Amino acid sequence: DIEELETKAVGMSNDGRFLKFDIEIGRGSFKTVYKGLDTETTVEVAWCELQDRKLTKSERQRFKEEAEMLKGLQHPNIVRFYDSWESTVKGKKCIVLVTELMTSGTLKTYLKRFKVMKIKVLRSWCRQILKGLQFLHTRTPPIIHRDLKCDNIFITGPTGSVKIGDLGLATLKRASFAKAVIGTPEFMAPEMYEEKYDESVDVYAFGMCMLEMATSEYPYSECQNAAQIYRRVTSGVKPASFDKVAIPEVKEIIEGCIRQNKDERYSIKDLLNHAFFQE
Ligand SMILES: COc1ccc(OC)c2[nH]c(=O)c(CCNC(=O)c3ccccc3I)cc12
Repeated sequence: DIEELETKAVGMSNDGRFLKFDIEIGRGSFKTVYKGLDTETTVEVAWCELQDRKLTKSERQRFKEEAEMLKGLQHPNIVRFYDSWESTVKGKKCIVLVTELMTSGTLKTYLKRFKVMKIKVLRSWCRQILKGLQFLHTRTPPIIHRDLKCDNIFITGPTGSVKIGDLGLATLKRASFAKAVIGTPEFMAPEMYEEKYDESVDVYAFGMCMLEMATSEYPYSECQNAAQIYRRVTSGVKPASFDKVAIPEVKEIIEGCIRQNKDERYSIKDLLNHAFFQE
């Protein structure tokens, strides 16, 4: 039986396999994450509650389909996905995901704490992300992340590896939607503003992640809103921070990755083959 010495169980999956605990693990955007338990296995999981929002019919179906496909997936540099379903308690409805639990939190958090990365760490972590992306891209059908950022790359441990999270949630990003000016303005790949993407959207995102890691700032901080950024991205204007990359080989890789024309970008295969990533 579950002892509730400090923490009460406050929710369950339909079959009661998964339990939610009233310990919040983290908050970001349109989700809160709780400590959970897989009672089959006695293994702690993340109980992620996505903000109550009305989804369109298409969004609901895209998501349930993509979720299914995540279910079996196991790779060192991917955060495992277990299940998801609609949930309510009192007056609040939400989507729950149960996933592997990453208690060391995000790359973003780390980069906020440690503003100078060692080349060795940048090399090894960027490589892991690429292995992750390559695993996704080679599923059947291929899984494209579509919203990769430091905010959804997770560290296993201060000296551990990284794992890509946020799998499948891009389906609920309203990339083509008008949106409120709040928080730091975001960019995306040129073609992604109109959702005409393929695997190369992840390459662009990867390059921007690498840039952020190398410079320790979010690209395009010189812009006040996402409209300004849009105009730059879709006109080939790089973020100021590009010019602050100290190390020639890193700058080259980033440059290969963040090209305006998606067809001109490095492939993942290229990148894993590159001297920089070949020790
Ligand atoms: C969401 O915000 C946080 C803030 C802080 C965290 O740790 C301090 C988090 N740890 C997690 O395991 C998680 C959940 C990780 N799981 C995933 O990202 C994931 C993986 C596959 C499919 C879907 C997903 I919301 C979130 C988290």
